Amino acid sequence: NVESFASMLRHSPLTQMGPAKDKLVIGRIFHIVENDLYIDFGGKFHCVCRRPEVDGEKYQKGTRVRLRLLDLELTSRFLGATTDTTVLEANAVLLGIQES
Amino acid sequence: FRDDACRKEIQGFLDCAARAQEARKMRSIQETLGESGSLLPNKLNKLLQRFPNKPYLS
Repeated sequence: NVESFASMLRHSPLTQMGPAKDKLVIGRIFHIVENDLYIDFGGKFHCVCRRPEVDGEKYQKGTRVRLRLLDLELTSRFLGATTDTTVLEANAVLLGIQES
Repeated sequence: FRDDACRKEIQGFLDCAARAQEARKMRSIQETLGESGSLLPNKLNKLLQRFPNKPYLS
């Protein structure tokens, strides 16, 4: 009675989440380069949001924030290309700190 | 063509030349060093070479 892979994918949050467009997710800051913040939110790629001016200090490594996802992977095809061009990152908006 | 009755006019033409001279000097260095709006070709071509267009298969 070993669980299959098709059952994992059906009951996964991402799968049930549906389209990421304007979805509120919870991220975790894992790397900070100056103001820029690199945030994982259970997806394939991270998002790079800039430090909020109002309360910059609170955003350290580990801080869990709220995001509004737009894309899960920024891709586009341009004039003459045979494949899509990917920047290897997600697009999302930082909505502050997850105040548990 | 007497410079004793047109003194006021000459100052306008002189003071202006001084102001224009400084502006030309400030503009040349500042635009390249200063980062405002669009990037420069040299800095934008370092970004387009990291994501080159691929019209071939690999």
